[PDB]
Amino acid sequence: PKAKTHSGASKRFRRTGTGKIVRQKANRRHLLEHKPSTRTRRLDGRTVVAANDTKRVTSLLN
Amino acid sequence: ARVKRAVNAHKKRRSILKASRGYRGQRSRLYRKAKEQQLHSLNYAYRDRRARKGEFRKLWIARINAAARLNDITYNRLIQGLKAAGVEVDRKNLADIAISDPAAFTALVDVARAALPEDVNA
Amino acid sequence: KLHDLRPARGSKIARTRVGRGDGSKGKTAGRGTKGTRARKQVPVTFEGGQMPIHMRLPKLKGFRNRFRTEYEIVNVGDINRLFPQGGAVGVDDLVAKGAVRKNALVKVLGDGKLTAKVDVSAHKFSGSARAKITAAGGSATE
Amino acid sequence: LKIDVKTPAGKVDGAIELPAELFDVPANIALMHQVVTAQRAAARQGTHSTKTRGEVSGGGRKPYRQKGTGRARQGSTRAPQFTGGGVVHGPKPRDYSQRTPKKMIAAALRGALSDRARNGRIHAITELVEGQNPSTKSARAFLASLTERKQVLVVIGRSDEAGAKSVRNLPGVHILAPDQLNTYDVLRADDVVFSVEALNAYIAANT
RNA sequence: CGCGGCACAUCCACCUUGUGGUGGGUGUGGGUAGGGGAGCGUCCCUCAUUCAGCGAAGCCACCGGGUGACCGGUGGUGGA
RNA sequence: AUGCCGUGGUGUAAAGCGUGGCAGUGAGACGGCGGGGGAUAAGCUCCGUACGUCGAAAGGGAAACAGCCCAGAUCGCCGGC
RNA sequence: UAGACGGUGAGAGCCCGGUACGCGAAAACCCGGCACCUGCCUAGUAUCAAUUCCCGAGUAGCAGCGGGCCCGUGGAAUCCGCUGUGAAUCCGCCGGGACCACCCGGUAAGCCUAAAUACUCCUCGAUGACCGAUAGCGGAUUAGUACCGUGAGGGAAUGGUGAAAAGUACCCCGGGAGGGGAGUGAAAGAGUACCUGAAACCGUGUGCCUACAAUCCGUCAGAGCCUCCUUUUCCUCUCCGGAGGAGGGUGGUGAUGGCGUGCCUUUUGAAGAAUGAGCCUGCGAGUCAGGGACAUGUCGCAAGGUUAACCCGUGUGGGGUAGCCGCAGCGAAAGCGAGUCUGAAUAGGGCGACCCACACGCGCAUACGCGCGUGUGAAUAGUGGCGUGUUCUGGACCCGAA
Repeated sequence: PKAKTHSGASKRFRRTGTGKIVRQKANRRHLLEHKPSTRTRRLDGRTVVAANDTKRVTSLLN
Repeated sequence: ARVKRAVNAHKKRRSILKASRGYRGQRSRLYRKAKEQQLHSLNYAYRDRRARKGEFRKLWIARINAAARLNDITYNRLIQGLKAAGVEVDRKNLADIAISDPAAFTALVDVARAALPEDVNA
Repeated sequence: KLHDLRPARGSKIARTRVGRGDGSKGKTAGRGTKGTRARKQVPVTFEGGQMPIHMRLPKLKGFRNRFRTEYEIVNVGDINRLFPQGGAVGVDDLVAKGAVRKNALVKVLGDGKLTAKVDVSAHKFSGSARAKITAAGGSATE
Repeated sequence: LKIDVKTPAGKVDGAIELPAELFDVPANIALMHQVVTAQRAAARQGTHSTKTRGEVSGGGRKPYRQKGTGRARQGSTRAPQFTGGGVVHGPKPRDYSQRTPKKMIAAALRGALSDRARNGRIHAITELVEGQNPSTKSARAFLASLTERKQVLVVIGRSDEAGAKSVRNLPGVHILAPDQLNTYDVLRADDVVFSVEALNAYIAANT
């Protein structure tokens, strides 16, 4: 009757200035002590979602 | 608009059961059985169109062979002569002139004899 | 008349009634198995049992400022191509000419040199905006 | 672009012109077709309704325990495979008119009127009367002489003199009002007989 | 392979040198789940026209036709 | 040896890649070669193989015959190789 | 002003009932109209320091446990319950999402209050791209009936002669039913087993075949036998047509030969000794709702598109500019803006802004073409409706438990 946006996946996904959905590359939350800085500037940012996770994510964003 | 699907169905029903007359059993009678048989009849007739091409060829071959061996030549050598002589007749009309004209067929056999090389070497 | 009325060839597409004989779309209508999909429909969330891409990724950082002062912008270069003469404009004149919606607080952006002699009234000018509009002869306002 | 037609006990008066939106708006029969389809659909009362199971009476009993009968597991005497049982995917009381745009509707209308003026089939008239007493004798005379066609539209207006009171009972002749003027009716109608008040206020409201 | 008859795809010469059609050359036309495209038949509403107590539908039979769904003709029945 | 990656040339029709809509499939079988587990076993079980076929492929051969060999059916022919 | 609708032996504006329109009433109920009856005020309203009292109590608050709210006790205010404790009366309390100070809004612990709102047992009026006897109400037919159950409860089936009954007088076979003839009727090829009359199913007759022979019950090749149809040797009675027939054509049937392992579902695999189906006729499964999400085909208009509820009208027609989306992005956000975020830095980078075969004039060039707007006329976009596919929330393809 009026479509629900999946909440949990709109609080984790972000439609950018154009048709890109940017997830958060963040196995970067719990244990950051053994992890070299390299593997954190590897896990610090917002990654455009790949193809094989898009058709569903957008239907989670709607 | 509730449609009352009778007429639409009775069309193909009458189709099957008029193209199914002359069936021994519950096959000219009933519809589903007439349909099972229609599928089998038309695969049979399909297979028999090809099959009959090949089968008439084998029959003509039997006949040409019989008239050949009446002329002391085998069918193999008859064909090899009618090839080397080149008379582009085919087994059908060859068998027809075999039946009606023993004369024309024996002319053909002498043609084939005159067009065999020498031997079983070549 | 009405006996001479047809759509454009390209619309009015044939509906696909599926379970209508094994010649078009036959028995299974497209769900061609005995699986789960063959009777019902698995959601977009469920992924097999492993945490879906909406449970294993982290919620996006930061909050949403409840008091986000959202504006509506109008383009200084496109305010040139809105008013070729100009001379006198102002937010009401923008919504009048149809440059931005009503019920608004306006910013004026700064793409393109505004080469029209214009004075603009609109809240919250940007750097390049005030620069260009005050170099086009006219000035900025509030 | 330019016409006007007579009065009973007269021959000619007026001889007026018409705006651009009545003649040279190109007839685009695709738009007209969609809009008249949406009108047809607006017409439908949409009162088909059948009892799906769950509305069917009774049948909340599972006869014939699952196993041990030799029958089929049935679950309800109102299963759609039964008789009297429910309808599946059946007609329910839909209410279906499409919500077309204002521009599309009006543009279809003025395209149809453009066609009518393009053939010369619009017949603007002063009053379709004998003057005060609604009489269908003279009104049929003046229409079947004013038109010569079979189907007629007559845009009189909210005045009864002999317009939307007397030319009724004439098959082929349907009566409208200068504002409920629409597409399906100008198309269904061959001639479009106006009344100068109707025509002028129509022009004046469309501008 | 020959000889005929359909169909699809690319390609040119073309008609209005993209729509849609003429000619051709080449390739192609097993098919399940499934995907696309094109279609038959039932019934209801409108516009157009048309047949009908001289006989509508329905039914039955025969004779034809379409590449398929299926279509038409004719007679019998019937009586809107 | 093969296979794999690249480049260079010739040949080849949709084959490729990117991006969408719509699916299905995710019980495979045997057969050839290469191997594991079996017992130097299985119509065994599990793998590899730009290997095949059945799956989903009819026709001919194999007596009969899903998987073997020949061959991939657009329809017709009482024509040929 | 009547061509609505329905009936009359067919399809009726003019035969009938009616309609359009107009009349229409005692009494009733009710709309409402005037007079009577009742309900007030015999100035403290103003301005006044403010001398004082009052402004709804086991209530508000606070703590405990819960409910409820988007708010799952979380940090939660506001509100509501139960238990303790338990206030003030305006310089009081209450709220403004803990709380505090200032600033605002209002005065809870009395009660009352039309409208727009939903609703349908009921009567009137109407309509339908609603069904038309397996449908549509379970219920057209004695219907919640008959029957089922102790009971709560469940719960059917069953319509059609004909225009008019003119419903077959009369004889005949029969004990009757039933028929035959007669007659009614346009039709009995409408007989109270009745409109039309399907198929399965059950017979009667007739052409073929079949009692030495296996064979998913057919197909192909095929002799013959019967068929109607016919060209002719023919009879020249052709001034009228077919006989035993020859050529020929469809149609029964088919002696005989070869080929051939039913349909479905499901399966690596089925003719399968796997499932399901005795047969025929009727019914049984992918629908629709939503200014839904996605993609696309088509169509409006154009940096726009569009209205929602609602207001006017009677054909779905005209108003309705709230809102929604498009118009600028970035960032946690403050913010900033064709930039924005990180950072110390733009160095990078992440996200987003921008496109010619040449100009105008120049930076420079080895033939180079990167640069700017004005153009040579640089290049396009959405939004709304309609079909389509998929998806969402709805039983949502139907059927089926324990």
